[PDB]
Amino acid sequence: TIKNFTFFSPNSTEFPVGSNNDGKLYMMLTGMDYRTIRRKDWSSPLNTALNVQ
Amino acid sequence: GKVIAGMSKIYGGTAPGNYKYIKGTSYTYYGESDIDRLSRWDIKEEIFSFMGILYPKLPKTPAGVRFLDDIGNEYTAIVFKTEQVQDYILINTDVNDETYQGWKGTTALNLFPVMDFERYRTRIIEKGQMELINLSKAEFKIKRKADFV
Repeated sequence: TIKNFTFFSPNSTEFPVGSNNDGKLYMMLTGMDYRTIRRKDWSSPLNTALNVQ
Repeated sequence: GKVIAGMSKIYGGTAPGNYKYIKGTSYTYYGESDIDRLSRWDIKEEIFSFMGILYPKLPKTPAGVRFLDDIGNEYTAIVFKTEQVQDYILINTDVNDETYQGWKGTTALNLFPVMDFERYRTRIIEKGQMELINLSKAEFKIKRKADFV
């Protein structure tokens, strides 16, 4: 069985794309496994006492 | 205090002014320039615990409260050196559920490890006054014991 995702749905029900389907898709594009991340600090995190925001 | 002619230290009337030394009435200073600086958090009886809501002024500068005795000597002080300006520092001195937490927005931070441990010698507050270290505003609730009522 073939599950198509990045394709047109004629009756708007044919190819619904889920969070796991897009999740797997995004992993393959960047080349990552379940042991690594993609992290970016847009604004430097603040450290107040024994806490990190 | 109000300014009164002849009673207060002023050079008034006929030029170039005049203030007379009398017996009893003489010259009494009206007040002090910028009397708004003087504020006293008077402690009249020995208190055992309190719930203060402290609003800090400057970040990275120790912020909190200090307590002085009848002779102007510090006996204890709850003070904290935080990295950023907390919206308020909620402190409870109650023994059973001691709380020293800082608040910024909707986030609650435990401020106990950032506190100055040397200055905080006692919980029992004695007769004297309280000072505000790096605080813009403060709200206090004092609980004092009575054996029989």
